[PDB]
Amino acid sequence: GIIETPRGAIKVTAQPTDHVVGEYLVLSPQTVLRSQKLSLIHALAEQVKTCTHNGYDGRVLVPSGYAISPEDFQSLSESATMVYNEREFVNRKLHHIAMHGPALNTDEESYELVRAERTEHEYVYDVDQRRCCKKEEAAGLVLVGDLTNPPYHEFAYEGLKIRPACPYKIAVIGVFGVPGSGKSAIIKNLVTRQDLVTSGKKENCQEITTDVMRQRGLEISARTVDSLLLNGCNRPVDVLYVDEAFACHSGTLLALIALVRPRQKVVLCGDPKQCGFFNMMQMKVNYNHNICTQVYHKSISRRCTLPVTAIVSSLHYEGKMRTTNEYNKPIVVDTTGSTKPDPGDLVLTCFRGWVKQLQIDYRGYEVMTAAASQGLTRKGVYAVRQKVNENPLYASTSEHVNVLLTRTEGKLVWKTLSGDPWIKTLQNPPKGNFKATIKEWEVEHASIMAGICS
RNA sequence: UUUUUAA
Ligand SMILES: Nc1ncnc2c1ncn2[C@@H]1O[C@H](COP(=O)(O)OP(=O)(O)O)[C@@H](O)[C@H]1O
Ligand SMILES: [Al+3]
Ligand SMILES: [Cl-]
Ligand SMILES: [Cl-]
Ligand SMILES: [Cl-]
Ligand SMILES: [F-]
Ligand SMILES: [F-]
Ligand SMILES: [F-]
Ligand SMILES: [F-]
Ligand SMILES: [Mg+2]
Repeated sequence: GIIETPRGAIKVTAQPTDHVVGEYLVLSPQTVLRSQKLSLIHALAEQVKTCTHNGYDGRVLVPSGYAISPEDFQSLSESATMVYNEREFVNRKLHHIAMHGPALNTDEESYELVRAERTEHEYVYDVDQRRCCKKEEAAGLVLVGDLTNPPYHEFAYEGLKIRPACPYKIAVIGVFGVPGSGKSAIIKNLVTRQDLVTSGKKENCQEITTDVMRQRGLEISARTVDSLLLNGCNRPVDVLYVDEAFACHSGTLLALIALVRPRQKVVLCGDPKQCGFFNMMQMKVNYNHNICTQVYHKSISRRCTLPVTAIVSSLHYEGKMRTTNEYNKPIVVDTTGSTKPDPGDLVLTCFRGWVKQLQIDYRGYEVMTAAASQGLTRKGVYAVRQKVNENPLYASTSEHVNVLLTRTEGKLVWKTLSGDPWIKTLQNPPKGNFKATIKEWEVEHASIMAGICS
């Protein structure tokens, strides 16, 4: 395609020969690297090849049709590129299993080559089309397993066909800060039926709609970012609220804003120290830029207990995080195992694979991963760890554990095996004065509400 | 059993 640089922006125009998904031009990494005027995303092209050909050489998607600021161009390119390559990656892996057989002894073995008419899986990997589809779209031999059930990677790919390629100019207020500090409370307190609430997290959506109804008697419908990107916005919007905004790449947020076209402003609420977006290819991310025109910070939690605040303040928030919660009972460590969950406890674990056995172990209880719980408040958390090893989700710096510990406003049980390195920190949280007064919180909050409403 | 997420 053609690439221009009208001062001081970048414009890519696709030509009739070009491979295009919606408004995004599909380019090979080398084509990007040959182009001097695309040098602002050469790090992206290099990162695409380093995680594809070595692990063609992948693809780089670029927004076309509009003069875009360089920073937005970078963000939109990187975000759309990750979606495209993740779909290719998953499908290529499935294609490898179907043609070369599974790699033992991995989870590749849990896939089954089956005839499309003899399976009951709703979605299916079609070996002739080289993509995942509904079972009734496939004819003959198909591969069936967890990545095809459902094929999120295909859903996200199809969403690229409607992804905006030109940022929407509007005020973007960021409210960032520590867990439990009232970022989501702001959305629940200010949302009107003329607004749109989105969330980077699915369970957080239901928490919002329920809390707005219970607290303000107002029926709203919060949607995930993915739901909006994958399904569009078919009504005018005054304020766009994005909760758990740091779970999404900046270019995804730009695409969401241009899809919604809010008439007044955008408010992003989030915490970069909690779970973000992961790339299954673990590509180095270069262009997750700040897109806010104003940024406010919250350092005082209302939810998190003193023992938990002491731990995550020290690990993740440079000791600046405090809490107004007076709960200071010790965290219960169970390696024996001497404990059972009480009614109302949220049962949490870091691994999706362990959720199955825990649901059986604790029928009637809420059970989910730490990552899926992000944004929720619970009276008690019953965390279970089935195995102790060097998995990064349980590392000391893990954002997953950060989220897990900060879900409770009171009791926390950590059920694990002896030798769990986390036991030391849990039974001996860092010392310090991590307590704040309610009015310190109120004056911090007032500064943010003054700026949001200004 | 390495984590988001559509209808
Ligand atoms: N005045 C208040 N404003 C906000 N939250 C409050 C207030 N009083 C008590 N809380 C409690 O603090 C918690 C704040 O959590 P939330 O808004 O979900 O935090 P975040 O979205 O910042 O993680 C809620 O469970 C709420 O019940
Ligand atoms: Al929170
Ligand atoms: Cl950190
Ligand atoms: Cl409190
Ligand atoms: Cl106490
Ligand atoms: F939080
Ligand atoms: F939070
Ligand atoms: F939260
Ligand atoms: F939150
Ligand atoms: Mg929240």
